Amino acid sequence: GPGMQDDYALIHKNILHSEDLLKYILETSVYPREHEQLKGLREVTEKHEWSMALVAADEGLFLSMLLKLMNAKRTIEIGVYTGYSLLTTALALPEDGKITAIDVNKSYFEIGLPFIQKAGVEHKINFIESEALPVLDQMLQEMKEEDLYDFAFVDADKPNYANYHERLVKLVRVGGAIVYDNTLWFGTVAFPEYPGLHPEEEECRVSFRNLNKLLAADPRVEISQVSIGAGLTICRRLY
Amino acid sequence: SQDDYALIHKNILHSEDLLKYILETSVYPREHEQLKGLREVTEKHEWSMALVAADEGLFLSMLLKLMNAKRTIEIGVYTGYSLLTTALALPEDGKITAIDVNKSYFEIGLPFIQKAGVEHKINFIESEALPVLDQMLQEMKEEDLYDFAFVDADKPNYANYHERLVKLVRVGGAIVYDNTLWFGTVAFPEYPGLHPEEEECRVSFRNLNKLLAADPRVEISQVSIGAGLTICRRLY
Ligand SMILES: Nc1ncnc2c1ncn2[C@@H]1O[C@H](CSCC[C@H](N)C(=O)O)[C@@H](O)[C@H]1O
Ligand SMILES: Nc1ncnc2c1ncn2[C@@H]1O[C@H](CSCC[C@H](N)C(=O)O)[C@@H](O)[C@H]1O
Ligand SMILES: O=Cc1ccc(O)c(O)c1
Ligand SMILES: [Mg+2]
Ligand SMILES: [Mg+2]
Repeated sequence: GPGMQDDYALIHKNILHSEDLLKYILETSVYPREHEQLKGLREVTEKHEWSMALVAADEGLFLSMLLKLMNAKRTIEIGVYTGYSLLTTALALPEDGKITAIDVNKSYFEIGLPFIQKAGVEHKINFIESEALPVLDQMLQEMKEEDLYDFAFVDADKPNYANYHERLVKLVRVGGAIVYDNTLWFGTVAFPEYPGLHPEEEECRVSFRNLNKLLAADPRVEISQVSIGAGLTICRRLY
Repeated sequence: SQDDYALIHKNILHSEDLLKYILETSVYPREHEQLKGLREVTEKHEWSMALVAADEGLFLSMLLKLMNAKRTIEIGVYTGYSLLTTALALPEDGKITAIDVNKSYFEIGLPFIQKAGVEHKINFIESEALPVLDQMLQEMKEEDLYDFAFVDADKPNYANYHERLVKLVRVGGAIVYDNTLWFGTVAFPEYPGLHPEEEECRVSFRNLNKLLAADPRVEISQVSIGAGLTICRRLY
């Protein structure tokens, strides 16, 4: 989508039955706890032409909760867009935390950069403007035990999730977390066939159905599929 | 009894097919065998609704491992699915303080927990948790604080359990409250057609959700998994 919208047939990625329950969750437990600059970044992004790709706000507060409970301090993110999940991660890490951000389109990143600077956490971010898989392939060859990541957030092009997985279970430390966004894909994953989809909407649906089967059978990780936001899967490296 | 209630089987996801997809694809292949046996015996029990969701169970296990929890406390054991999930996730030297008013529910799943080989990690306490939490407030040194707390007992007492647990859990420790979305009924000021006790839990959770969101002693994150849960993290 972004990097390669109204052509989509699916509109609401949140998988809940009630829009009133979703609004309740956001106004009761998210917006009161949402950073001032995360709010400004969100409102601007909701007016962008690819606003559907914006990470869910309740999904953002959850990622921040995981980063602190696991005391993550060196993370990597694949797929930044305007940087809501990047700013969420930067606010969650300690003062000397470091993030390796990767996106093919920096013009999306510069939409949220003013909010990242005014939040005072831009110093933690190393933005790489490139396709992620070439960067991950170099990282694995030059990999030292010292330079392992604690946490990986995958939110870029959807068909490449399985390929990203093979690199990230070597680039993330044992006991580290790998979180994949959109693993429930508008609920269309629960059906072998889903008519009425754009060709790449259907390609992402098939790729997630295959990815969810692969992750559930991968002994290198423990998995946990969480029905929050667009749906996400948490993988924890065992070896 | 169980069929007097109206909210036993109301989903929060938009499809029963989507939930069944999650369980069959990502939960049952990763479910311990003793957790399967405990789950299938409990679904036949008179109070099968109180059993924690299986996708929720894997999620609690993931939290305990990522935060490297070692000493936890559970309030509301029932047959022990969340207890066996916790005891399976902690290191072999991990300890759990399990509290429930009903020892008879616990011994239903005790054979599965003994066959799983994790009974040595659990210290069950047959009592109301609120008198137990108060005695620990006077008896606990700073280095005995818990890393994790799972609240899943009588719902109108969550806010009272919270005041005790924000001082019994370590700084940076986690407190998880189950059913904080109460079958989706918390989204409305009024909700007709509910059992009186169901309506009482619904207004208690609407109060608790606003309480936890304004509690500066913790950071929160409400997660719409299973029946809905809220993760709190102690700040001071
Ligand atoms: N091949 C690729 N490699 C790396 N990033 C890619 C990519 N293809 C697309 N992307 C990027 O992935 C992003 C997906 S939108 C991601 C939203 C963001 N995670 C948030 O929190 O809101 C887009 O910005 C797009 O530029
Ligand atoms: N005041 C109290 N103190 C401690 N436990 C209580 C309590 N009141 C009720 N309970 C117990 O809390 C349990 C709630 S059902 C909890 C289910 C369990 N968490 C699971 O994984 O399935 C019941 O078994 C009930 O006996
Ligand atoms: O590409 C479309 C898209 C749609 C929703 C998302 O959450 C996302 O990351 C991308
Ligand atoms: Mg996404
Ligand atoms: Mg429960």
